[PDB]
Amino acid sequence: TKTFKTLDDFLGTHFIYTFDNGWEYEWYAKNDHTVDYRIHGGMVAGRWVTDQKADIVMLTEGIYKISWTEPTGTDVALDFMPNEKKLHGTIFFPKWVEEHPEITVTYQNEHIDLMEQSREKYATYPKLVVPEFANITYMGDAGQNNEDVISEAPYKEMPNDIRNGKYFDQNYHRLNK
Amino acid sequence: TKTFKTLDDFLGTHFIYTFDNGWEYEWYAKNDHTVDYRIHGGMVAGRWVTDQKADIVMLTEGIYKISWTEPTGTDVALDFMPNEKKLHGTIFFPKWVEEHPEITVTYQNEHIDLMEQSREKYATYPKLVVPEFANITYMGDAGQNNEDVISEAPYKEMPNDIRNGKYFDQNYHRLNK
Repeated sequence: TKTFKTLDDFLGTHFIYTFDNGWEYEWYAKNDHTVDYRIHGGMVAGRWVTDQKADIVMLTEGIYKISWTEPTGTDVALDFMPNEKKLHGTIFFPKWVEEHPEITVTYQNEHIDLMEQSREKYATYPKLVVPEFANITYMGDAGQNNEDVISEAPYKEMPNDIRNGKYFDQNYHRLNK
Repeated sequence: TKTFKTLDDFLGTHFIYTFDNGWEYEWYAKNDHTVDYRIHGGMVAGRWVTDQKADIVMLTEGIYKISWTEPTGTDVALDFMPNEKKLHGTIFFPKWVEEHPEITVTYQNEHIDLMEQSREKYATYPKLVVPEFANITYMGDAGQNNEDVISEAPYKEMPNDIRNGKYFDQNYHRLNK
């Protein structure tokens, strides 16, 4: 297992992680300012997002912090500690996302206007704040700017397919896309 | 100087820090779920807050993450790296706080209703997201649950008074309060 020391070590890494409640999330550091993600379990299982702009920094050797805000109004602060196979995420959900999470369950890129309309129409407060650790179960070196990594909706056995080496080819690409 | 290793090492620490723009912020880990803070420069110079409830965790040895949301609607994710005298903060401001920051410039504890009224009345989007590093210029061991640490509005030379040993007595209390 490789040791993460620099920002470059972190960028291009594709993660799957599990929270204490069993929910499985998936996230990819596509480049130094862009993230893709995909949700496999829980409140927003089925949601996936590409080309989300984010602030990505190294806090200190091997520790990385990512900050972004969403078309839905959700704020996210993620901290990766990959050398310890640990993540800490804080999600600040607007009230409406807690009330109607299914609205956000889609390929967001095709429904940006709907997210923006919803965040103005429905309630923002009180926010649901979710600060939780997760255990990282998969770390793949996808390289940077790999558009295949998160390129379709999640399906039931997808995380297993990824971990078992059945999803990506030798170059971290999809044979059929 | 002391090395921070545990959550207990961190709790009770009183910090002053400076951003690249020269703005000076002050923050106190009062206990494992409560923070006080005070703003000396910039946008909201003059703002101070006590008894803000927050999530406080140790990410890994000597690295601490604090998450909270405010009566104004602002979301905050702070990461302290005290062994390196470094901090990284992400503040997610609602649009209205960017537009009318002076509304938040007060002792917030006496004006909670006003903050809540404002966050519903004015615009939330687009958010102003401010992710930046700061240099820590002061770390004091105040102990936990010390109500003297942040107990008045900021004044011009206050950070200097604190750093110069002119503000607190030998027990980290105010002689006159």
